[PDB]
Amino acid sequence: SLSTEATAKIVSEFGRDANDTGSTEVQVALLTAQINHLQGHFAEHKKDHHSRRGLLRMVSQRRKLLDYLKRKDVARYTQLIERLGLRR
Amino acid sequence: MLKAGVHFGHQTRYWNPKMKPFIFGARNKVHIINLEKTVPMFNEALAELNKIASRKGKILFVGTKRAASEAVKDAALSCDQFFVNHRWLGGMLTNWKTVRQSIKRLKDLETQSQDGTFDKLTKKEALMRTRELEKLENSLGGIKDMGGLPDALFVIDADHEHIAIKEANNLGIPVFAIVDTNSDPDGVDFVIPGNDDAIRAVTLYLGAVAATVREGRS
Amino acid sequence: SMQDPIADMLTRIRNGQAANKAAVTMPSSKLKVAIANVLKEEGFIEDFKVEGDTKPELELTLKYFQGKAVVESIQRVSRPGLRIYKRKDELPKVMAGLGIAVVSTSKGVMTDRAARQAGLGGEIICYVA
RNA sequence: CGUAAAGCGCACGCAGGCGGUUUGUUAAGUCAGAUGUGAAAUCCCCGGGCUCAACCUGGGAACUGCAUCUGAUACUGGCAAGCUUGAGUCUCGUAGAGGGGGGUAGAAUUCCAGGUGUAGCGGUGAAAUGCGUAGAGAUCUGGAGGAAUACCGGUGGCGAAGGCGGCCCCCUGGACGAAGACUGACGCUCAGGUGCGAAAGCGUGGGGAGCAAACAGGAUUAGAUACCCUGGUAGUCCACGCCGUAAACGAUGUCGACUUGGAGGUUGUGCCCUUGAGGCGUGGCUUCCGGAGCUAACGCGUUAAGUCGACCGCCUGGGGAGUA
Repeated sequence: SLSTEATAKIVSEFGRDANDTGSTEVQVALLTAQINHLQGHFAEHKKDHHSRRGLLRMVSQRRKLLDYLKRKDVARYTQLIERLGLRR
Repeated sequence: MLKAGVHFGHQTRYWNPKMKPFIFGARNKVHIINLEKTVPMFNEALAELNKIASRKGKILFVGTKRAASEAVKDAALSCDQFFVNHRWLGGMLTNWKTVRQSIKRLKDLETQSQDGTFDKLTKKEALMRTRELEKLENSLGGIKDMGGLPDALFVIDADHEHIAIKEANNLGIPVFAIVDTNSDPDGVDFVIPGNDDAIRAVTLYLGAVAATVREGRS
Repeated sequence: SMQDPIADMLTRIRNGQAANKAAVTMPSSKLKVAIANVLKEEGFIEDFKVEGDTKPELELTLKYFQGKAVVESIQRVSRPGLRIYKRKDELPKVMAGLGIAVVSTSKGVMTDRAARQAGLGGEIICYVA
């Protein structure tokens, strides 16, 4: 998947601290990082239909977590999707 | 505790999960029967078995495998009781009717044999008839003087002699079996977790049973 | 996923009676302890015991009368797919009275005899026959 | 609903249905009571009158409902707060024909050029067509080209399914294991919808060694539009798009829980004289046989076709017809 240094950087940016690596913002940001990186991979190749299935699992799982965090705390939702530049 | 000196259980192979209450089960892939469970079981079997033995009943030891012979002939015949030591015929209890006339032919042919006309009229047919007495004598050996179907049944291996257990359950006869860890307590009314194929174990074992049979009211 | 833990409990007891099992453990809850208290009270199980602190574990010591098993047929009636709420007049008797039906009434989890005597119906959880 | 008709080819997922566990509040569902109403006749019950009966009739019950008010709060729902046993994230490794792109290697077939060499070669049940003194076949050397990747190779592995087999690099998906940390029900299923989906086929552009529908010849045969033989085009191969199906099959939907065993395979790992071809455990996936149980039987049998729960799909005699 993603680099150890990259995952550590995103956990450090979005968590309450390091070791808070399962929080909803953190998981969303890690999924987001990998989705964008693989935008770069699937612009090329384009017939890697197996890897894409992994990608659509990432998209769907991000969506589930955004729905959770939307119906738990909406302020965290707006700050989160504001910071990640998603939602369009 | 130790009446059962030397057997401690057997049968690594084809062990049966229904023998799980009776297994201590440690050493070298083989299963050890919990003989601290066997001793109350075997004392109960001696209790009810002596109880029917004192009511003037017939016991029918069953000993087809070797060397249960002649240990079942020795133990049954040490009492005034009955036995099967060679191949147990399929249906000598549940059609005893037809087996009654085979026993009748054994009696008529031994009476004809050692007393009557045995040298009469042929040598070849006389040899034929004598080996009919060997076949009818080793198959219908102990049971030939029974004259009823018996009041209990004592089998020495439950899986090897499943036919006799199945028939005595079919007829309402109390089955007294020494099961091993491969056997199954089918309809054995008085199960005894022991060792079926050790001659020390079955001579000790039948020694105790034949000891408690030959105490009636006396 | 687990969506009916009560039917899971009754499944544990059917398959424990069917396997000559001495005792049955499961995760515990308030409703399972209520039902289990009804079953001990009516004589279908021998005892229950809830252990653990942070993850409670209900344990039902089962009954066997003869070689046969005591709980002859336990069924789940008000499943989550379709819930069944009977009044005090519609409240059924199982095996013509020889077998209780555990109904959750507002006063608590009772039997059919006890809640028909209390004068109030409710949600019929399970038939124990 | 394995084989009788019936499990979508496989997944992702919206609306929908269902939802672990604890406490508090509400009381919508649920329950109890009350009130209003539910026309009369009819049905039912207990009586009465026609000589009886049908019939007529008195009183009740009933009209299983709806609305409102009063309560109960166990279950379900709403709301608030949690909790970790479900789900997920992070750390470290493991195995793998998982995918896509690029390169390369060795055997072999065909073709071309050349040397030797000479009368057959090939083929079949037998033959003939076919190739061959214009020198075939055999054999050696050099070259070109395309496709596939022996041995390993294994009821072995990976993948949702279709499927994926030289070796190397690059990009990339998933699974599993060990200890610990974190989030805290974030879950399950899924009509419409969307995606992937062997082979054949279609479109455009390449490629084309072998194999080979069509086709042609030779046989066989009563005939032979076949099986067999000799050739042989599309196709098979590549790029991009379409199609959208298969005995797409474990003829077995997905997810979760429980219920005796045995022998293996494969991939993790801990412990303990290792003092072997060690011992003892604990996971993941998988093969064979079998117990209870189930099953019309056959068989399935902890990877269920057993015992349950959630949601979906489908069936309703054969044909006509999966056709118009």
